[PDB]
Amino acid sequence: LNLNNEWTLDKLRQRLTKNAQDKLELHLFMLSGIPDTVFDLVELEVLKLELIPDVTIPPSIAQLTGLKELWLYHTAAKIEAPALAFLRENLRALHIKFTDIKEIPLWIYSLKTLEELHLTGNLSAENNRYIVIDG
Amino acid sequence: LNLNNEWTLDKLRQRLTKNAQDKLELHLFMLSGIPDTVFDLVELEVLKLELIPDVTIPPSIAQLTGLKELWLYHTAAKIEAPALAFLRENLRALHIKFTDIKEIPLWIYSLKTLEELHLTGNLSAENNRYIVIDG
Repeated sequence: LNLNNEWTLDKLRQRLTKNAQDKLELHLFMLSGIPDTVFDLVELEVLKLELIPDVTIPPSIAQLTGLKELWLYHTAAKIEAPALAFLRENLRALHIKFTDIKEIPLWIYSLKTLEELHLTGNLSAENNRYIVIDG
Repeated sequence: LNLNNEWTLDKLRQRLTKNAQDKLELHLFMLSGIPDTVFDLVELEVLKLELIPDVTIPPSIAQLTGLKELWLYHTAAKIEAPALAFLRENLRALHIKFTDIKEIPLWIYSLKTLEELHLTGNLSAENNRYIVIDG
C-alpha cells in the first residue's frame, strides 16, 4: 500500500519506455514487492524485475494480454495455476540473471509456448555438471 | 466529496484515451460516484459510466464544451435544470444498458439535439408494451 501510494498509479505511465526492439517495457528495481498498479498497464510487452525479494505473481497478470517478455534479475518468483497457465500460453522469451539455483523458478520447464531462454550465471558446481539443466 | 480530492487534472489526464474515431474518451466502472475533477478535463468528448449507483449529474458538466456522447450502463442518474439545459443543447448520442425501467432516466425524452439512441434491455413490461418509449 505504501509503495503504490508513493509511486502513484499513473506516474507509472509517464515512466514507461518503448525500447530498442519496438516493445513497450517497464523496468523496476530494488522494491519490496510488485505494486498492484503495475497490472493496470495493459499496454505492456516487456517486464523487468531487478533485486526484488520474495515475489509471488498474482492472478491479475492475466490482464496483461500482450506480455511477451519477462526478465527476472535476482528475483525469485512463485506462482499459482491460473497465472501460471496464462504465462504458459502467452510468452515468447524469458531472461534470468541469477546468483544460484534458488533464483531459478522451477516452473519454467513446464512451459510450452516459450521461444527464447536466457540464463546469466554459472550453471555448474563442483562435481555436479549440468544437474541444474537436466530438465 | 473526498473522491474529488484524488483524481485530478494531471492524474486523469494520463489515464485518458483517444479512441478509434479520434475522440477523447474516459471509461469508468464500479466507483462510488463521479469525481468532480473529471469535469475540468475540458477536451473530453465521450463520457462512460458503468455500474455506479445513485448518480447525480452536477452543474460542472457545463465545462465540458466538447462532449458529444454519454454512455450510461446500469446507472440511474438524477439531474437539475442547469446541467439539464446544457445537455439539451450539447449532446449528440446516448447509450443505455439497463435491467429494467428503474435505470431509465425520465428526463431523456425532454431532450432536443440527440442524434443517436441505443437501448439494451427489455423495453416492455407485463400488459404495458412499449410504455417505456411512448415519449
